[PDB]
Amino acid sequence: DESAPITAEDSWAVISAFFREKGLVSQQLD
Amino acid sequence: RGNLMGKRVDFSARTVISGDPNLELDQVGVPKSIAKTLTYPEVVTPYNIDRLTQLV
Amino acid sequence: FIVEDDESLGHKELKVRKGHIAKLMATEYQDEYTWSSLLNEGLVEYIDAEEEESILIAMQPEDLEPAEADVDPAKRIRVSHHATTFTHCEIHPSMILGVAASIIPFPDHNQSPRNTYQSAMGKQAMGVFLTNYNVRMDTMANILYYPQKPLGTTRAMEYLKFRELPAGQNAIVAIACYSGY
Amino acid sequence: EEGPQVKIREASKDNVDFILSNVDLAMANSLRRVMIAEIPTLAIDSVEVETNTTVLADEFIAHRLGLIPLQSMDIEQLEYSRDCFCEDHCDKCSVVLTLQAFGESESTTNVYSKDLVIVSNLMGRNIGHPIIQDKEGNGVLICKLRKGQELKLTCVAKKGIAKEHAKWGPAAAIEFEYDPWNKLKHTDYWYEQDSAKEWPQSKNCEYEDPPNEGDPFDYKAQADTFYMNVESVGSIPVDQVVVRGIDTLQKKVASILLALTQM
Amino acid sequence: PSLHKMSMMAHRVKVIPYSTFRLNLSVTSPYNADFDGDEMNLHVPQSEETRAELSQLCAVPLQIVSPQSNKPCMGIVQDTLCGIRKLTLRDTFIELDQVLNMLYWVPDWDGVIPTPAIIKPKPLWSGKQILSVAIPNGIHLQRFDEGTTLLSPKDNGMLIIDGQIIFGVVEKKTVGSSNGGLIHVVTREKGPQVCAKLFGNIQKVVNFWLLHNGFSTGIGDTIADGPTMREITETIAEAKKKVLDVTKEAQANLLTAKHGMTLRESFEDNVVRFLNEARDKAGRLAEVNLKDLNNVKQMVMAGSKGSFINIAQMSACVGQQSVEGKRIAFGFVDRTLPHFSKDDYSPESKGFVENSYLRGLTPQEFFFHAMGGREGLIDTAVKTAETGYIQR
Amino acid sequence: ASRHGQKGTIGITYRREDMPFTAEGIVPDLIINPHAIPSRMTVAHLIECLLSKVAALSGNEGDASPFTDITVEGISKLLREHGYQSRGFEVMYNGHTGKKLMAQIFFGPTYYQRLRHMVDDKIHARARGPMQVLTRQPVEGRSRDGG
Amino acid sequence: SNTLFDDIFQVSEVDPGRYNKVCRIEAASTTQDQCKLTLDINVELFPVAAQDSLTVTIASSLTRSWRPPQAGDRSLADDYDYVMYGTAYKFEEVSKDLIAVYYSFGGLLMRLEGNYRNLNNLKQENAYLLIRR
Amino acid sequence: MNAPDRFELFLLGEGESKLKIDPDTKAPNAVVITFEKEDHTLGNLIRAELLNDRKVLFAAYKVEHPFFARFKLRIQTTEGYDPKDALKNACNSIINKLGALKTNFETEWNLQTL
Amino acid sequence: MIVPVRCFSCGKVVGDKWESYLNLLQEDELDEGTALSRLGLKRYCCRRMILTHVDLIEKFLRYNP
Amino acid sequence: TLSHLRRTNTPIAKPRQLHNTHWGLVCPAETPEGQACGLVKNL
Amino acid sequence: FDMGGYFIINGSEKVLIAQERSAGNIVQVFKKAAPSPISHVAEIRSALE
RNA sequence: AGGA
Ligand SMILES: [Mg+2]
Ligand SMILES: [Zn+2]
Ligand SMILES: [Zn+2]
Repeated sequence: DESAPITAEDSWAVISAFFREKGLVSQQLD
Repeated sequence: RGNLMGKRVDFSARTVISGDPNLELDQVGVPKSIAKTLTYPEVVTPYNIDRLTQLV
Repeated sequence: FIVEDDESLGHKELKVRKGHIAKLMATEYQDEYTWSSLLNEGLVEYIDAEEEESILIAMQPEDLEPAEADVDPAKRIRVSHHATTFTHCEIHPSMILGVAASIIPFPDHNQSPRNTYQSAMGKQAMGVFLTNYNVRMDTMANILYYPQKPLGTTRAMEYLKFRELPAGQNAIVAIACYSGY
Repeated sequence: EEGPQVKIREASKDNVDFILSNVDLAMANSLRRVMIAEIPTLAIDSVEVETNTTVLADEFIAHRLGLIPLQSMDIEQLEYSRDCFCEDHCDKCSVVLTLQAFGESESTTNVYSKDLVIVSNLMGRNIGHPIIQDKEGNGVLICKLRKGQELKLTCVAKKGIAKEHAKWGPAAAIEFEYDPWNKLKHTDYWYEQDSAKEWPQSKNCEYEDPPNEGDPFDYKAQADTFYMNVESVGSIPVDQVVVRGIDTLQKKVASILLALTQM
Repeated sequence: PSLHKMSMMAHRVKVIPYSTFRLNLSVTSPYNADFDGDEMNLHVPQSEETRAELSQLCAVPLQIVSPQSNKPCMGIVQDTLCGIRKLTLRDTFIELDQVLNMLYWVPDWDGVIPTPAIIKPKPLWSGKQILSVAIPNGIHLQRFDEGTTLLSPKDNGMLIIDGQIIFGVVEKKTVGSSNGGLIHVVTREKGPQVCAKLFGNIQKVVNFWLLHNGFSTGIGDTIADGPTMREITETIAEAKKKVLDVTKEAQANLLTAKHGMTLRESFEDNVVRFLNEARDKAGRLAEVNLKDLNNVKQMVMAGSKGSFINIAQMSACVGQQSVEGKRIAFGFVDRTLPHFSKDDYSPESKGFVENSYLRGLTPQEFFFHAMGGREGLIDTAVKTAETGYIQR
Repeated sequence: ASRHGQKGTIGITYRREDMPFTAEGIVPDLIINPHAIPSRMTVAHLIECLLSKVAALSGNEGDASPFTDITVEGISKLLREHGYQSRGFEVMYNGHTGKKLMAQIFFGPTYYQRLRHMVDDKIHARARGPMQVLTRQPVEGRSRDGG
Repeated sequence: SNTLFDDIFQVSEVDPGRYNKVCRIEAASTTQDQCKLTLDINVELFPVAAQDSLTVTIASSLTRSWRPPQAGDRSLADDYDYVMYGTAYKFEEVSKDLIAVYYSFGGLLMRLEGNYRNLNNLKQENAYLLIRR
Repeated sequence: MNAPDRFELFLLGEGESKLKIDPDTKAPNAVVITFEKEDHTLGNLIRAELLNDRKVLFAAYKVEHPFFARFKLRIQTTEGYDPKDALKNACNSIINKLGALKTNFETEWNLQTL
Repeated sequence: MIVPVRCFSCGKVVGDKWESYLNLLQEDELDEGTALSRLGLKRYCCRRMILTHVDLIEKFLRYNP
Repeated sequence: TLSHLRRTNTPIAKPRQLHNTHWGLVCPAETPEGQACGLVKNL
Repeated sequence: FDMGGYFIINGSEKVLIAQERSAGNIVQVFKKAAPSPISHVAEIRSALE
């Protein structure tokens, strides 16, 4: 079931990845 | 407006205010440091002469 | 998040599935599947305000996806997934907030401005601003002696490094009328 | 046996659980205060710093030093420096402690309350020994050093009371309860449906007879029987935290009796 | 700012430790000060003449009854107001031990231990009784609240005879900065110095009594009954249908506009009026369902802090949010947020916060409350400078 | 201040024996006024406390995150599992007398921040001093020993 | 310096309107049909239920400060089980030969409606209230 | 900076007595003792013990302001009985009570095994 | 930043208990709530002392002189 | 420091108000009180 | 922890504050107020990229 | 650049 729907807590694992890559001053730097 | 209707003045003090349920309505708690800075000019009179000599 | 009618098996469902989440968390334990990985796979998209005008967003995925075919009283009153038009879904609603508001515990339980006030005070709170404090010559610096991470936290704080570099202490507090001081 | 009676429920190195009966609340509370505030202890009070290459500031360390519990068994035979006759301090009024540490190791070097040394002459009295309750025998962790991180300092531990600084606090939390069933009507229980269900019962509910609904309100009733728990920090043994408390309050009242007499 | 002659009053020095100016709480209001970090200025006269001006014309007791509104500009506040209600109920009785302390606490006390209201079984004094020790002789007061008789069944109104409380619970109306007020009568009858003494005298007994009784407030005070929450939800639910019905009526061209108003202007007036009538009924349900033991209700009853709307918003329902009077508008083409369909005139789409602060706000409810909130902050910031120039 | 726009200065400082105590020997580090709460409708402050009190006892990070499924009724159940009364109230005793307070106090941990503004950096007094050159009037600001 | 009113009443109703420790009582004189009574009682100290026979006495005595004990030997003017001290505040002329007096015992109010005690009840701070059975 | 010294809480001042007895003017056989460098620990204790004396007609105490460790204790006694004596007696009975408390705790502890 | 000796609220020594706490979690694998309790930290004032500590000292040690 | 690196200035029809379009882009609560209220946005 | 995004200028840490502006090359129609000869205007704030 |  590697293609099952996502839960509420799951969105955090995506947000984790966003800051993991982009950081917090993403805007200033880029 | 700035130098005449208003003025920066001597014998003035300012700090943070806090309430006291043990003060009387008409009183004001003054910090020791603030009292030790601000001064009142008292004329040496026979009534105050001895008190004043001790304050001096 | 992108939502597609495109699902042979049933309804209109979010491109991202429980498999991508595990694929991302495999990389989270390694500290090969980035944010860019979701972006190029086309599961997530960048929507400016002008584009936003032509889309339709779900707040929660799970709660705002498969329709009805008792309810807890203590929870807040929520709406529904009436639409079958959803082009996108919200990653997390708490992301509408900026750095300062994101330290506010239960902000959904405060009067609007009380929150506007904390997003002004936290900027004047003392704590550890950087670990190199002892090595830098700054005109004025305040470091709290024994900082503590908050007992009540936001999931958002994780990315803000707040539990690593705090602004306060957990005080044992009584809300009482005592000497009237 | 005489006047107010004690009945110890549980004893240890650190704690005394007991029941105090045939006493006024005023007296149990007065003793409660005395134990916290007025029992003398020995604590580090002046810290001369020779060298500090640490990540911690001189005074940050100095502060932590005061909080380190010291043996204050024979504190009674040490003079309060203020009452002593020497220019500053001496053996009659103080314990001199030395702390010298250095990061010889590549790994982090730890500085403990065990690393303290008595340089003053003790006069064979039990005093100034850093209280170690620690399992591995190290006591309080004062500091951490990497390599050329040296710490050299001298301490002057002086006699004192919690009223002057909570570092001379010989007791931690003092537990105190009376009337677990609200028979005295000394509290008005906040509730939503039932104060009986909403408010948990205490341990002491067992040690007292429940009110039995079909009975009138005992207005006659006064408050005696007090379930207390004195927790020692180690400076003085738990028994003495209680005994000395009783003694201090006695000596305190005595002073008033004498003051009237001098007048 | 100094928008009053009372923003600058003359005080007696008390030299004290610690770096703050300390002020009596009842003098807080005229200055408009609070202790969230306010700072105040002090000026010292240099002439015997100058002092005479301060002491004889602008000293605090003289400033009690202001000509601004012909009523006293100082009264009993916070702890002292909150406690004064608690102390003066029929239920409130005090044992000898504390009565003797409360008596000693009054600095001008005659040395006469008054006779207990109850002599046997057990001598017990009432709050009313021992508060009256602060009330000076010759002070006559009478107030009839709604439902007050000479037998005051609800312990309503006020009846002070010869500076002794006969009946009624003392609160904002009595001991506050009110027109007929215990303070207004005292100043006018006894003097400014006699009244300024009364200020302290009340807050010495009241504060002491409250110190020992205690008072708190917590989440427990925000929660309303399980069935009253069912009743609140169904009040909103039926009001939501009352809206849907007017919505479908206007969509079917059956709606008939009020003279001098758009068909839409007429529709919204109804919707807004339904949702507001609703926010109140839901609130008025809780304010009734909260017992006399509710610390919030207690603060409201004394008049120390809080009002109906605060209970309503925290316990029951926040309500409809507004910007420029109208509901949240279509900032996006035909919708308020991209989480909504177009042409949505529903309560939920146009800013109605159904939830209580206790229950928590939804992401939409939060943002709409935020828009509405920001409007207040803008005027608050604007008004501040606009208002200043008017004064000038 | 707390994290809820609930700011304030100190009034007094009391040692443990004056402070009101729980039967358990616990005493507050801070005492805030009931009066703050109703007008401000800062409900989250109360929840911060309830949740933090559970967290401290349980040893688990309290999730005070915005849009969640956490309820005051939920947090209450957990506190009741820990022995304290569900809504956070605790019977406190008066520190001076030892006698129980008729009121039960809302008592538990709350994250409080130390703010930039300290009295001793603010305090100022003048009684003659430096004068301007132009206007021959007192100088500006505490630093300069202004009037 | 003597008694001012004596009679026995029967409580029709007892009322605690949000009041945990006090109740307003409604009684009527078993002797005189004209005589009725309204009174607030500390029900925690001396509880009262309906249909109780209660001897209610007034008396102007048995001034200055108040003394607590020694009363062991002192002649306790109480042969009664609950006593109060308060003040007369209103003198209501309820038509005919009928009158009504209002007494406040530190907030605890009382209204006695009758006729005869014209040459008795006075506008005095001195007004004790004795109750037995 | 404006903070007093901590020892001022307990250490008697320069030419400052522990007790200062002043007679109460307002009432007969009444007196007011001002206890210097003392607080609630001793205040409420003496007040409570005087309440146990039958010949004591009035007994109360107050810490007029917290910045200062001092308290005024007002004692009124029956004619002939001196209030100073009343204080002396309740003072004594307190000590005598504590003596028993100490003895009874010492016996109870000496009975313990921990 | 370095374990507080003595709990602010009640004043029970908490200085010794740090390494011991950190160990009851790594080596003994236990949850925070049981670890504290093993170490005898009963009152929540004491519990919060260790449970909410942020030993910044370690980060500071990472710099050279 | 973090919030200062995410700050926005708006120099000079109704700018100060929180607009629908600010959803998800600008913070609905982080704004100064005073002359800058609603003109200084936070991302 | 130090995130960057700032500059060091003559010693001090300087932040470049984001400056809000209306977008260029954009067609906008606005109703011109009651006392005006012109009832409506079409504006384009054209500038080179 | 902040504070009421
Ligand atoms: Mg203010
Ligand atoms: Zn010496
Ligand atoms: Zn503790």
